Amino acid sequence: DLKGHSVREWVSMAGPRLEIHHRFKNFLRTHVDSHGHNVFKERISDMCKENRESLVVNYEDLAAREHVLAYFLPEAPAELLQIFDEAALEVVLAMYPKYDRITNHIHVRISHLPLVEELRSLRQLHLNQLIRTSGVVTSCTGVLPQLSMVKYNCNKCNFVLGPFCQSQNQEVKPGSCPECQSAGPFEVNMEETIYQNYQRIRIQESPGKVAAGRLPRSKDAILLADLVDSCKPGDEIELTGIYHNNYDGSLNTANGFPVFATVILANHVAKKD
Amino acid sequence: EVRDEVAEKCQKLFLDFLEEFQSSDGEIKYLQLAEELIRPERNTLVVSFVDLEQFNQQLSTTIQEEFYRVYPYLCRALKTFVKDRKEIPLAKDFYVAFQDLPTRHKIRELTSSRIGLLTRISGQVVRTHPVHPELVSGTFLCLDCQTVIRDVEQQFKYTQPNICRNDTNKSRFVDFQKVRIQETQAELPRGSIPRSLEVILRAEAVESAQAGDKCDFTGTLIVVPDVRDLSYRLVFLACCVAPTNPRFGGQTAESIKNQMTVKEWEKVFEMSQDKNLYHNLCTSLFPTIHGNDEVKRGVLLMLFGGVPKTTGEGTSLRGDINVCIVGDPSTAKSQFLKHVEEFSPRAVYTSGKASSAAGLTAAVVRDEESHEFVIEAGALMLADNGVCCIDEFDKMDVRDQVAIHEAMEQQTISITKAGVKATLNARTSILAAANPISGHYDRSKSLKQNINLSAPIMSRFDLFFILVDECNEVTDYAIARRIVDLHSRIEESIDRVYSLDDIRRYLLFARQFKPKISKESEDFIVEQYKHLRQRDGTKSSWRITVRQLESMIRLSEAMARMHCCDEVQPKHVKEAFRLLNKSIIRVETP
DNA sequence: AAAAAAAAAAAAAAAAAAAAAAAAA
DNA sequence: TTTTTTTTTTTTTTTTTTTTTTTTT
Ligand SMILES: Nc1ncnc2c1ncn2[C@@H]1O[C@H](COP(=O)(O)OP(=O)(O)O)[C@@H](O)[C@H]1O
Ligand SMILES: [Mg+2]
Ligand SMILES: [Zn+2]
Ligand SMILES: [Zn+2]
Repeated sequence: DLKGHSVREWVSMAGPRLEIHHRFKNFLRTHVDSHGHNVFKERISDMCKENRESLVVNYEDLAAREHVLAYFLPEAPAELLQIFDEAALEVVLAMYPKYDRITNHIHVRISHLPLVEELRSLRQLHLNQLIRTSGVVTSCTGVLPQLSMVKYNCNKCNFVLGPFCQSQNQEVKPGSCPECQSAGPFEVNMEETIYQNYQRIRIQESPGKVAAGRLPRSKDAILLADLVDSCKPGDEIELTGIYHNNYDGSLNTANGFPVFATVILANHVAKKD
Repeated sequence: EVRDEVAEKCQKLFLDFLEEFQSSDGEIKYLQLAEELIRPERNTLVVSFVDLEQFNQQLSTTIQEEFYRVYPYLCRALKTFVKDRKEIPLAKDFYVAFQDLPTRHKIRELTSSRIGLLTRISGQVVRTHPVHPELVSGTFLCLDCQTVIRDVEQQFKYTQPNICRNDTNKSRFVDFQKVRIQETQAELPRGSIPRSLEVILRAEAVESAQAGDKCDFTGTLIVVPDVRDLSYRLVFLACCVAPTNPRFGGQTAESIKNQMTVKEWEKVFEMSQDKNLYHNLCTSLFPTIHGNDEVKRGVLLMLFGGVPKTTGEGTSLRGDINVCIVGDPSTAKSQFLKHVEEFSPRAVYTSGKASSAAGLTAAVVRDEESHEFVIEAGALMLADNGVCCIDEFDKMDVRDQVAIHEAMEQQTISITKAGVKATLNARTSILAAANPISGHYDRSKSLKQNINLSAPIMSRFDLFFILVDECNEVTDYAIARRIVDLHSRIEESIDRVYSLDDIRRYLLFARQFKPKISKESEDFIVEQYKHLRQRDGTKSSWRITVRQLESMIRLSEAMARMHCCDEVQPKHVKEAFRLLNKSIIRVETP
């Protein structure tokens, strides 16, 4: 389906968006196996049975059955992965209509990505792409609760405000409340807000892989709401994620250069043991 | 729209040079070099300044005296040179890397008169910060009128548009690494601390410099700002980085072989087939040190080393041999250490009490430009895959000796400091020089008593060399003759069969070999170890244990590596056994 | 009794978390 | 007038050096 001007903009359009949506649904339904008839059938069955709200998807089979979608995947991971989540949600509901009461969302994890790089080989060219690396977890914070669907509370008229979905790039700023049209301070409403687990880890190059006259490099990664606790310090892990850059990271502060910090939005974690 | 006519003319001439310059063969060499510019991870073309001088002298002079104000135009010329030939991405950018600048300048010479113009300097890399994406020109949105101010050029500072004309996904980024260097020893003026100016590296040449390397940086000195105040700091922006003293004129054995030239490989292969290469290397590496053949052989085997291995259970078999030298003063111990340091690359020399724990193993600081932390490499780390020469070892504090013991034990340093943990690798051999307790070696005691080293430290020293100053007249006459001949004829009087550069190249090539151990060699090792244990059945300077079998295996491996052999013949085992047996000295007593 | 090694004091530097004020529009 | 970025201040901790103390010949 190579056509247009920009890959991310190409998926942005509603047309190809729905085309990919239905093609991925048909791939989930139809891709069976060499012999393991409809691997995704029992996959979804087990995930719903244990309430795992996740789906590990091999890249090899997805590329084989739908090469266009696999090609589009790494270029613009955010949009393709969101579409895959949307597709898998209704696929699960079709298989398990009652499971809709559980998490109202499904995450898609991608594994066995073909090209695997090293933390020292990361460059600006890899910005905003699905990338697979390997490393040792050198630090990992607690399971911090991050805002997911905030409902700020207007102080003046005590009216709770609608769900302002939290973005991993920018902090959500409420407008003026619809009722009393006040742009006041507002405060979170924890009782009515819903959150998501937020863990932050650091992944460093395996010492056995570093060269002689070089030091190991490290990159910060964010695990979100299902990959949390999947790692502990000292683990050798293969991490596939988005080399995200545009959240707030830009050393605009004085005595600073226009550098950009980088964090890997984790999408799949595999402990090698 | 005023046009910088000088810059435009420079661009035109540079493009003409790019599309016209021909090599000796007569082909457009830079066209061939650009052929590879299409592939991603490749956006820099290295252009030798000698070629630029040869083609258009006036253009070269203009570039040298106006490097900064024309560099963007040179990049544009390269982009035009490549675009019209192939189908490179439109948004992809390209950079011009210069090298072989005939003249070099000292860090002390970087006066303001050199700002914004081409120059090459030499320095020693102290530490390299991580690699980041850098914004050169992107997009800006006005929050007052939503008028998008587009492609505002950042000058080493977050520069919003100064006035409204009335994002990331649509911006161009370049790799950026701030690596700190410092002045070389030769350039240091009398009684002055070294100068450090943080050089800045960009795409392609963004990791060509590592901590501890001697590197030549070619580029431009620039000023960075650190009613408003104009506080400026000098900073070097390098378009290319190369080793100051290249090892090869042209990592696996074949890769190193191809890295070399034809003549270098001829030399290396010739010396590999050179019978008696052992003695030739010993003499050439230490021409001014009389006698002490055993110590020379030990340090040579140390420079080569053994073969590291990993056990099925994960246990690590040490494959790098350490050496210690103990004896009376003026036995040329510190001279051995200095020889090894000055000769071997990645060789770091220290003192007894002059180094603290952090500066001797590692330290952590926080990157001044991002949220990540960088690791200041201590002396042990700079010796990674090299050698660390610790003179006056016995004087070293215990708080540091524990770290050295850790490095010898597991080859690694574990740090938990300043908000970051890390397990870093230190594959270093240790050449120690320790004075005997009381300042003189007493022959009527075991080695354990003659020195103030803790038992764990001595345990993992493969070789101990004792240099007693027997007051023999023949030896004194020989030593005096050699020293006086040295001081009479300074430059000459040293006829070393192989130049230090040749030995460096041969060492780098041979280090890649991983000799095996044949069954015959295994049986020979077993018999030799049996005999060496029977030796301890008069008393020796120190007991003989299985660690001596490990040392013998490692020494045989190093001996095999010396001749670039692929299997450890029995002769290597015999030589290692003989050397280790000589290292053991009888504890004579009335 | 005097020297060598260890421990504690103490002073300077860094992180940082939060409250208040001055400058900007 | 109202925001915002800085300014401070107020705690706390950390690291280097020096000094003081303890153990051994
Ligand atoms: N066998 C020898 N051959 C040549 N020079 C020697 C020899 N022994 C001692 N010297 C000279 O004695 C000087 C002092 O030796 P040095 O290594 O400082 O003693 P130490 O080992 O106590 O530090 C050196 O400069 C060295 O040139
Ligand atoms: Mg000495
Ligand atoms: Zn309101
Ligand atoms: Zn405006």
